[PDB]
Amino acid sequence: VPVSVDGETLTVEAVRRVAEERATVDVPAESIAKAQKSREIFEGIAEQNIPIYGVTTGYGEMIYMQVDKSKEVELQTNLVRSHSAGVGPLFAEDEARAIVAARLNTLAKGHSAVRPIILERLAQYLNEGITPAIPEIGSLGDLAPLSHVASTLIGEGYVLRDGRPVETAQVLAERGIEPLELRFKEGLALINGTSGMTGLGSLVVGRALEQAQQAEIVTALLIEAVRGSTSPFLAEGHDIARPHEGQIDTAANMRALMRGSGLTVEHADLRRELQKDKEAGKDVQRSEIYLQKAYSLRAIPQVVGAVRDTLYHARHKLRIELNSANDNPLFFEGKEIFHGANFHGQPIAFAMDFVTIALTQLGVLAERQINRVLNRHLSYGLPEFLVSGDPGLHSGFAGAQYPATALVAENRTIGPASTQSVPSNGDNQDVVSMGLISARNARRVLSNNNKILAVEYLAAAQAVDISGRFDGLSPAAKATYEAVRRLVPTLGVDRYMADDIELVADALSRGEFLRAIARETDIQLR
Amino acid sequence: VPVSVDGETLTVEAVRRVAEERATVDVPAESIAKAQKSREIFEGIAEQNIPIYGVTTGYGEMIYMQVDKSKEVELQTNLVRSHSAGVGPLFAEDEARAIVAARLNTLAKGHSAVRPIILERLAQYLNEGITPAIPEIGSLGDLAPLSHVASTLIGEGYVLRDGRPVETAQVLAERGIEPLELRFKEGLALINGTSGMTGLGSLVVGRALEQAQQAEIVTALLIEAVRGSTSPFLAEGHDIARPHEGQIDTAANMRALMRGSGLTVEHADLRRELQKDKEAGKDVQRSEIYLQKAYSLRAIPQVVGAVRDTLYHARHKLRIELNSANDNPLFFEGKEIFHGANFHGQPIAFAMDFVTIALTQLGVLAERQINRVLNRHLSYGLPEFLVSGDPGLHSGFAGAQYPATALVAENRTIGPASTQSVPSNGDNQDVVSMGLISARNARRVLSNNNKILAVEYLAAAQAVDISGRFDGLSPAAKATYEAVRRLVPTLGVDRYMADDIELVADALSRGEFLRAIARETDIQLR
Amino acid sequence: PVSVDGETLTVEAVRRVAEERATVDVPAESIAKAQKSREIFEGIAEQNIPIYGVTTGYGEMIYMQVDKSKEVELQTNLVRSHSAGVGPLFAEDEARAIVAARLNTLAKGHSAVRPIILERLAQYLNEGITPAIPEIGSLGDLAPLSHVASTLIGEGYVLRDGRPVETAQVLAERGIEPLELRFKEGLALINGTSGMTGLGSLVVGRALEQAQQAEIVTALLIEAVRGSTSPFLAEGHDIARPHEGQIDTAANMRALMRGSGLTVEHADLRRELQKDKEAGKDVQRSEIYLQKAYSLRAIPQVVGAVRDTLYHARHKLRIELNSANDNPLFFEGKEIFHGANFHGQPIAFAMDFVTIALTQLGVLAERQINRVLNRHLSYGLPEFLVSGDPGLHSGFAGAQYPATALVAENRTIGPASTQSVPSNGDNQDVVSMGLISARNARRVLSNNNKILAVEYLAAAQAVDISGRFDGLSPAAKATYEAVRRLVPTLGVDRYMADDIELVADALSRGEFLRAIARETDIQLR
Repeated sequence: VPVSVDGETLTVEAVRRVAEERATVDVPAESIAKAQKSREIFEGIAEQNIPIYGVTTGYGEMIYMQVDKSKEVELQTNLVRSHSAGVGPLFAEDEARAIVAARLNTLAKGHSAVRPIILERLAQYLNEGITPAIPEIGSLGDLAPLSHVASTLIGEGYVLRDGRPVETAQVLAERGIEPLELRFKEGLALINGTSGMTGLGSLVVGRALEQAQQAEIVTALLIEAVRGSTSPFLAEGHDIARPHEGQIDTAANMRALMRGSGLTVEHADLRRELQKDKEAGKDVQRSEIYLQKAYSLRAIPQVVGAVRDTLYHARHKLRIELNSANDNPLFFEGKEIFHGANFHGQPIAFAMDFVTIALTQLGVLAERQINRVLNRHLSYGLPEFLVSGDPGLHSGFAGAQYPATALVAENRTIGPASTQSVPSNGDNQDVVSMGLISARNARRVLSNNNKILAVEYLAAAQAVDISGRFDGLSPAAKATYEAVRRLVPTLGVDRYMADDIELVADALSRGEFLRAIARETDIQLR
Repeated sequence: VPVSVDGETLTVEAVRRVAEERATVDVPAESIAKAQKSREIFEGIAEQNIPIYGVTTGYGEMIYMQVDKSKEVELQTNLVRSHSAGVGPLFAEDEARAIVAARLNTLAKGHSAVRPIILERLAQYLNEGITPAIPEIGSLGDLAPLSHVASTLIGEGYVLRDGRPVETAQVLAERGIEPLELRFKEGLALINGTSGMTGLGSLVVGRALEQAQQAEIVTALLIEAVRGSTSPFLAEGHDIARPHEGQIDTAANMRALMRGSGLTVEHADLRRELQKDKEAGKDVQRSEIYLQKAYSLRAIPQVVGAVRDTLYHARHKLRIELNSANDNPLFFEGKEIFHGANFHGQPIAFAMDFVTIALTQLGVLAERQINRVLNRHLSYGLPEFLVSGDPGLHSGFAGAQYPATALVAENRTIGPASTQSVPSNGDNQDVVSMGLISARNARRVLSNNNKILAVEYLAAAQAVDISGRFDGLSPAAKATYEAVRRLVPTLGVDRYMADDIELVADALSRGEFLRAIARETDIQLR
Repeated sequence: PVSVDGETLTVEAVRRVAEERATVDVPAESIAKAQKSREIFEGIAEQNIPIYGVTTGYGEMIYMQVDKSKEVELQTNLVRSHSAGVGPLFAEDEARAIVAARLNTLAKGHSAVRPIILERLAQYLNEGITPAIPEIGSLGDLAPLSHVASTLIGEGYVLRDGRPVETAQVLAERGIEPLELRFKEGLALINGTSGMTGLGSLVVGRALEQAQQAEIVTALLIEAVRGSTSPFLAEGHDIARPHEGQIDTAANMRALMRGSGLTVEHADLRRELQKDKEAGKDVQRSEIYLQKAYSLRAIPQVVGAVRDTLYHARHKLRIELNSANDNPLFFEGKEIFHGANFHGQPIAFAMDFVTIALTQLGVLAERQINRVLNRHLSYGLPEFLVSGDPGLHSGFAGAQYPATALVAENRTIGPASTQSVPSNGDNQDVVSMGLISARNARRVLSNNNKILAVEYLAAAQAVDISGRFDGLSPAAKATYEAVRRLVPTLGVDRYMADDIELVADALSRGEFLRAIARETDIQLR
């Protein structure tokens, strides 16, 4: 409001605002200036029929084919058409916008020799709601996807409005816009980069962090519902003993989340309760008190911490990628044309595969915490499967655990894609990254975690009123509880659960519980 | 027309007719008789408040909870409600019908103690177009999915008409049907089985074989377009040398497919051409003739053969499963109630994971054959990337290869699910199969292969007119070619390919090319 | 002398102690705040108050209370009953890297272990008494460490010239008196991530050298095939795509190829190709390539990405090494901290990512091999680099297979940090499987030396088969001589297995990299 795509300072969060919240995009004057001057100089060199990859030569393997400058526009135009071969589902609006935003930023950096008109047109599509119908499958890491985008820039292909693809040509006339004509290198620079995987992966990682937070939120509530120890989160054990950035953060968010609880216990109270309970048992005596709780309720900082570490690394790679010249060849001033491979998404390809893994484990932990409260032998006194009435006759959450358990297994069948290169194009592309497959894998696990966490939020809230511990909950926990209960009623007798779960899962995919804390508490989560 | 669901002779093909072609289902009189008598006897035992799993006891872990027969209907009813917790996408109509058909057949076998009314109602939904809105995710292998189905049987849950879920209750009134009331063991028997994975997997495997066939079809065309040797398919090398059932079949389908070709060559001609070409070169001389062709055009029987073997094994397991009492506990006559685990989908869980693998390789082969014709160094004289005009200025199929290459990598990231058991329900379900995850994995690779093969059919047909070899094609090849060309025009100048590919892929998902051969030739493919 | 102070231990330091038998010393400070911590702590144990592992049961058995009068029995029963490692025994250097990691941990000072524990550990390392540690058993590292903790109390087995021998004889046979485990000593010895952190350290240190050796031969090959330098120019990375790793690889590629007579500047190519074009307003077919294939052009991007992953891993390992990954923990007038710093999730992720990264590194090396062996892609060289009559001779045609096979095998290795399975009742309901993660990485690294070994040979072969040895820059000749000094050129074809394994063992020793450093002074990042 409005975001500045200068190819230098764009952030993941900024990309999400443009994509999700329809924030206005704006290409700075100094950027348009850099572009204009670059175009003029580059035009003077192309005008001399000099050999320049994809400007005066065929593409990929057919680079050995020389094309005369008299075929300037045809060259770039056949490229986009013949490469618009994406298949499969179409990306949602917010996803397609992130990809376009990422492209625009790439070009706006100034090392692509694109006419300002292109930067202008892209931003116009974003600012005016013209969303390309981008097919998800095709890139080897992102020709196909970007080619489909590039098509709408010239009045071709399809734009995705209302979820269905509509012939771009028509929508443009229905808006007064006049199709562009691709000039020297412009079709190439529009598709020869990592904007597909970088745009989608930004959204994924931004939410991933939000999912880490909401994961911390529910976990805090559960700990308060089952009255666990707060010892595991004492700052000394992390800030001093094992200083892993993410571990330190999660520990801090946990302490803030539970500040003000009357339900949680402190190690000092735990041991005293044991000391007085071992009043005169013998030498070796079996107690009922647990000086410590299971890993699922004590190793949260280590596990969720590592997830964060992975998440921070990915955001850092994305930050650098968003503001890079994901293109080839590249123009600089007073230098020869750079002929390299900055279109290779390996860096992001690796990042997103790691996210997949990290999120998969984040879901593993959630799953076990669910199992934790549903198993009477581990819930610390809660009725079996949170049944509030007559067990047996009622299963309570018994069935609701399955979709969560099945999801942990499903996320585990998704393998790394960044290592699955297959040589194509006459062996010219002997090594690729498949980065867009990696990002989608991550999007899938992310989406799946929402369902798992949803079952967790419902269980916690249910655990709270069954034990009748609502008055003891901390402020944050009461916020979390009310947010859940405002959507789904407490479980009396057994009832259809599918809708309840899918309802909280949607609340989760839009940061609801993260909002509840922001407007109900003074807590500032990392 | 009409299929007989007797729980004894149902076939995969029969299941597909009910699902895909809306074939009428019919439960034989002897089956209804077996049911009625079973119900009467079982009712007399339940009536004696005797302990029977899920009839007079709680479910899963809560089996230790005893329920009085006075809670007959509530017991079964809470079960279905509380277990209707599926999440994610809803299965298509044909998929949901296969699952219901599989359930009905299970019960109709007679060892489930269900009232004939249930068999009657299920068949009524199938015969009258009442399709349940079954969520894809939830089963640990298939409670959730079947529970969602069971809901519509009692006027609850949702039915999927027009792709959207609509409150069952309403649709029933809009049809005059009156909701059933679940009696002793009826809610349990409706959800306690493998019908989810068995119904979906039947469709998958049936098509899988069709995909193997259409894979053989395109391969035959390609071999004829590039004039390869027919030697690799001589019956002696398989029927005698390496008698693998599927290998023998593929070899036979290849010989029939190419019978009548003028373009293919025979080893006897190949060597003579070499003998006369080595006219006086020296001792060691470099020729341009290849006595043999690459694996992609010579090992088709071995590779596609193994795929078939795997496919036949899966169909055989499914055949046995479809006609089994996927339920628990089970009733027999003059015996104690059987209390086991025939609900465990491991057998099918394993089968579908193998299908995933086998199909993945089937796509690997297709991919390489594509690469084969697009690479001028391997296409045997074809213009680079099948460009018919000025290469470089035109890329031809250059871009169209990517979605196919990317798909091979995507299918490779799908790992086995049958081994991903996670213990749930208070450790009562310590070992499960995840069979429905396995079947969906297989459905995904199947769906993906269609796209890969589509790119292959377009390339072959393009390869045919570019070389101008249409008059030499065998009858089957001309059939295949015309079927392709009837959908997509020959590639002149470069153009948007996305629609072309997606068009042939759809033709492929409905057996078009398999039909073209059936109405244009006298060929009977195995 | 490597200073094991639980504060500054480095990955490279760990290697020196493990591979080069570097001597270790525990600083007076560390050994001081050890006895002290031990002092206050011991004053807590006396009062017989609840303290996990010290006066309680283990894992899910924490409900069982244990009176102080069982101080030695507790620690001993623990270590002996958890010594259940199976499978192969870690190698001497591996077993060593683990021990060092555990010491550094207890030298941090918050484990409250008697100083002789840190002392005796250092002695084992300083005297060559290596524990026989089996590789399997850890859920991420009780068992692996339980075997280490045994040798300390004169039990289990030590590793002598390859085989496991009773710690009993070896100790008596060396004039050492076994120890007696006191309060919390047994638990502290086995309650951490020392196996995975230790092994991971060796793996990451070597991974980085592999990235360096991948670049070396890559440069050789790019030279032997007359590739373009355009792809590595600083503007394309330092300016256009600031990824640390990418920049580093580009720099090394410029340094390695520095002063070559076979390489071509883009300007020259442009002028070369242009000169080869007729006029009109048409499209021409040329035999020149303005750009070379990805395997010879996208090295900075791919290898740089690998480096970024290796850098992040070293980072996590450095933090973990100098961390108190033990439990419970002790502090100054603070309640006894009861957490889970024994959870290897952080390193489990790091190593899983390394496995992935190294696998791509191998994919790239392999495709370059394919690149040079295929006459349609080698840019001139003879098919499969045959010197004499092809067909009659296969050349390197046969050597390519194990290379292509390894890429496939590496791809069958999946992430382990996510395959947690609940055990110990349900007390350990979420674990990391980090030591499996480290071992997956160890395997891919090992397989990459084989893939590279083929590449190094192919490179030398292509050099003296095209006759460009005099055009090779200083670094290139160094690499070349390095190979010939081990394997001669290939005239007629012969048994390849020995040459390959020879160049592979050499690679795992740093024979190359060492050569560029000696014969060139070039400082590779």
